[PDB]
Amino acid sequence: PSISEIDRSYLLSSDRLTEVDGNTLDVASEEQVAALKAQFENLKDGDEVVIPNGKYANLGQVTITANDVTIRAEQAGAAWLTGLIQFELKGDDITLDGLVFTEGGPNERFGAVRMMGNGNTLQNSTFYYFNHDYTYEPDERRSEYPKYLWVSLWGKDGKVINNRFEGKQKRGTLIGVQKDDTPDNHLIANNIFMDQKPNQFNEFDIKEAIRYNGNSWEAIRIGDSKSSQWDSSSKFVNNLMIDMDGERELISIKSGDNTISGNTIFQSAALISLRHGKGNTVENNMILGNEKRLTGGIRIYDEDHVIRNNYIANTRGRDGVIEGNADLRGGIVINTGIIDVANGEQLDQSVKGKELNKQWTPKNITIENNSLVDTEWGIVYGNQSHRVSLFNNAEVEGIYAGVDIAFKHNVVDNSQTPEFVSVRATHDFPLVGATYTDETYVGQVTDSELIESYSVELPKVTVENGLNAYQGEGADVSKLSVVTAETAGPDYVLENTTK
Repeated sequence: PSISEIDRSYLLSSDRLTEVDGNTLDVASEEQVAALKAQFENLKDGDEVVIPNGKYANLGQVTITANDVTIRAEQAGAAWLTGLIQFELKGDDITLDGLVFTEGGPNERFGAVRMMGNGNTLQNSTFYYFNHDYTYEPDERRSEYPKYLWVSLWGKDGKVINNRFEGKQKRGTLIGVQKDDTPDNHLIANNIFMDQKPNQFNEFDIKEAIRYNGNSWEAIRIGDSKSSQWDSSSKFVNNLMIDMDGERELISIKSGDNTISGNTIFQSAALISLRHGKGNTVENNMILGNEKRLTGGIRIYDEDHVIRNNYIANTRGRDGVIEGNADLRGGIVINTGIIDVANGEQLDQSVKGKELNKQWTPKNITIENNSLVDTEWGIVYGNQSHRVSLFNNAEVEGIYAGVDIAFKHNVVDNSQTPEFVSVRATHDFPLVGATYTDETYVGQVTDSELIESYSVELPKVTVENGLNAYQGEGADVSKLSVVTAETAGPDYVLENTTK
């Protein structure tokens, strides 16, 4: 298909995929489940457990202390682990391969797979609507629903590769990186993520609790506010994401030196979010909104990031549905923050109101060689108000615009619908120290007098592999390719699943 014609059937198609029919699998008896669990916890270093085709309910807490072990399905996709389970991987160099988690839920809130050792790997595995069997009630303190993860990484050199993460529809990030003060060097690559979405269980009906119950539905969170001033050096690369609509943050980066690159993000009403931490790079992504409401590209806080050679097309919408969370959408959004970074101010846990979980005004951001095509809101200069916290609805006083934002060789092409806003500048929050080199903006530009110069004539346009290529400007199409099931996700698809 051409870009506009892409659909999930196309993205999910590959001749390499085997079909596994769950209705051919026998249900293991309680004695068989117990015997399998003993195999797991009795492993010697270097051994392997091959799980016979079948469905194994309620394995519960499975602690692997052995090093250099593999737990794999006899046939990939044909060992279905249902009811409550958590693999707590404590040894090093443990690989889980070919497993299915469905019709059940995590035995503990940090996931079905707690990757605690070093060199741990989760590969060729499928989660299918693993939202069940755990208590899920608004708490007494503030009617907050519990956050459950599917996978967490707590060690070093983790790999989460060639999996399928489908249908996360209760609160909590899908993959969480729980890090310390040194780099982690995790690789989250070549996975398929589909159909994460919130408010399937009326959670938003408790109106007073919506700003926090509507948060923590990310596909991945890399770090956290406390650890955000350290490098993770992790990679979220070459993934395929389809209808990932959890919350304003699709990928929430909360640490430094990360790479969020080469992903295809299709019809996902959620943004790449540089939320805390410095020096992250977002490059060569294909963000295909396909005219879906509240799609968008990248939102930016904090310092030293590089946003380069992304292709962001057919995105729609500006204002998220939940107020008070600075949920301002577009192709590339330069957020306001609450600190005077132009005068060297930092977030600092010691300073009341400017703690590490607050909003670090962006500074020293390079935004270069991006192509934004038919984006209803293209490059958006922020004007958000910020509240004290997700729990305290008072408005913060003292709001600051991005500083030292360098724009070079971007193309924002709204030639098709020039009433769309290619660049949303605003006198309410003028960027400080912004620079413009060979920018091309076609379509509406608000408060345009704030921008030193730009061209309104497109360079020669050609189409290469269905992408628009702009002569000498914008995203180099030779660095771009659509990720499909040809390389992403496991080597099988499942039949006779149940949500």
